[PDB]
Amino acid sequence: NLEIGKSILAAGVLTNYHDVGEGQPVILIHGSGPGVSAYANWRLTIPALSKFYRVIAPDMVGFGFTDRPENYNYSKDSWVDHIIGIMDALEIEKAHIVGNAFGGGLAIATALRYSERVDRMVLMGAAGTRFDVTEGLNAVWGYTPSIENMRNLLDIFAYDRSLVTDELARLRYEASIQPGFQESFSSMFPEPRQRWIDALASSDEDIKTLPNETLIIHGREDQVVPLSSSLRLGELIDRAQLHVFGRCGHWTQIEQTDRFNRLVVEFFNEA
Amino acid sequence: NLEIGKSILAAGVLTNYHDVGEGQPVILIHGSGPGVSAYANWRLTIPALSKFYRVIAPDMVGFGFTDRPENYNYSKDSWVDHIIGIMDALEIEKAHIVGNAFGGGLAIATALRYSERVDRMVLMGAAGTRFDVTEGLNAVWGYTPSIENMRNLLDIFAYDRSLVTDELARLRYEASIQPGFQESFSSMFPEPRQRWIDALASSDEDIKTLPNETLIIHGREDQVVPLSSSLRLGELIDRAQLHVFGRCGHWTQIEQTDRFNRLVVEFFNEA
Repeated sequence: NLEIGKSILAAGVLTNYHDVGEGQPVILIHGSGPGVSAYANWRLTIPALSKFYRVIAPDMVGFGFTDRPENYNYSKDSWVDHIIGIMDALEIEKAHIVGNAFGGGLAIATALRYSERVDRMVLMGAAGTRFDVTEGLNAVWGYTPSIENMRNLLDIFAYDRSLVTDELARLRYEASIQPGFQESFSSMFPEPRQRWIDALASSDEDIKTLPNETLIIHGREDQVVPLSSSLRLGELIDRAQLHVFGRCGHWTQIEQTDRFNRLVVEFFNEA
Repeated sequence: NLEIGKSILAAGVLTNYHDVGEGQPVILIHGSGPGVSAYANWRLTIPALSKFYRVIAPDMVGFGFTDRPENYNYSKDSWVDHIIGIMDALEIEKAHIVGNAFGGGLAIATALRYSERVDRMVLMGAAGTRFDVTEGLNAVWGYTPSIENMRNLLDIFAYDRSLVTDELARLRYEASIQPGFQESFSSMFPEPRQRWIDALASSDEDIKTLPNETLIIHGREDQVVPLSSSLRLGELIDRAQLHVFGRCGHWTQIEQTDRFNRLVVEFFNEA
């Protein structure tokens, strides 16, 4: 299973992660869909970025193959603590961070609590602001296992549905039913789910204080997190750039891979 | 005067233009401020793009050093005819087009009337949709010569006012009072100016038919053409990408030169 990589103790949690490349560190933080893992999210991103940067992609506690501590208290702050724990464990003093959706909210929160540890940020279809729950997100977080339910989620995630094959639905369904995965997932974002969008968000006041050069990316057709959310982040973050891809959903790094990789690499190269 | 380049008869009008580089043709169309010229708009763009493309930057009839025919009837269609005339004169069968503001509206109109002559388009703080006249635009089109009036326009065009020096104001003021310049400019967009924004615009219905890969660029702080206009173009054009630069005004190619050039070159390289 290529989703399983290296192991390291971070913030007291045995953590699964990938570490490829040399030089300036870049932390990639995955999203929050069922069966998600750092590899599943970043498999096409790591190869491109690792040619010029040291890329670290961990499975956040509660997701992927990282340990799921009994009675663990999941929260925005706890996840930030995990990210910082991972950085501390790897002697990563300052790094750029690429946050995908759920991970984008964590990236913002990390930059706010540990400004000295974060350089540039890339926020993709990111959490971070209070937006009204979408049917797409409610379906994603309300997932129950089945190939048809996963097919629907895959359709919700991408613009080009022709990319959603029976094989892909089958493989992701299998990923979602791995030991303890659905158990922790279904209890992670219970109804009413608006509470979790709000919990993952940072206040307008706090976001305005971010001094980091930031690249906000969004797919025009994103059915999970509305484009309006990234427009708002763009109004709040001073040193920001927004890049919206037409004919693109909530899976930008996979749907517009080459464009995405070029944009991100050049953005970091600027530093 | 570096603003004066080569001369060629196009659409029956003696036209001033710049032609640098080899390969795939790219037509750069300037904006509509007082004293504007292709060189003034594109002096920092041509060098970068001409390394990989054949860059053609003409002074549109009624602007710069191109002839200003007596009793010439200026209109969106007439300007499109000039662009096509320039392309015909240079045996440019198909080209990419970069349109800045006023030029962006012309680019859209050219792609609609001569779809087979236009490949990819870059629209910067572009005209093309009906937006409510801004005080910035009314000031720009309502310009009367004076170093103070030009200083104000320069302030309106850029985000970083520290870039507006007495020397720059002096030089652009001088450009605006060249023989026949102010005469043709003041009679070009007379009050009520909303009429001209509307005349330069293309209908939602027509814009939706554009098959061209398009890159829409805008400065968050643009005081002349509102960001909302480019957001609308992004909703209408199917194969579009939008890149918004924070801390940037209506002079993107000059304010964020390196970022702009990189984005545009890679965008065309994709073709």
